Amino acid sequence: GIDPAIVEVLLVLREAGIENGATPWSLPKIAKRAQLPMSVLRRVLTQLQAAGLADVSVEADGRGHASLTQEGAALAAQLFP
Repeated sequence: GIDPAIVEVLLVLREAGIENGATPWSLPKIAKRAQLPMSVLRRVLTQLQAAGLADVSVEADGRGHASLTQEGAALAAQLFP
């Protein structure tokens, strides 16, 4: 019964953050690795950002990057052991 798009984005963001101090991935890279159209990725990130699990950082042109918050990162490690 689980939304596979939310799960896939959580998995991709967890992978992105495994190397400490790594640059957060850009939105198109997240979309590519999650195999999601950009519109779906944006929806999922809005929901994860609302939930306090992801940071979504965009500039004036609407482009940018996203990553797990400290909350999301710690939870993702447990949810997907």
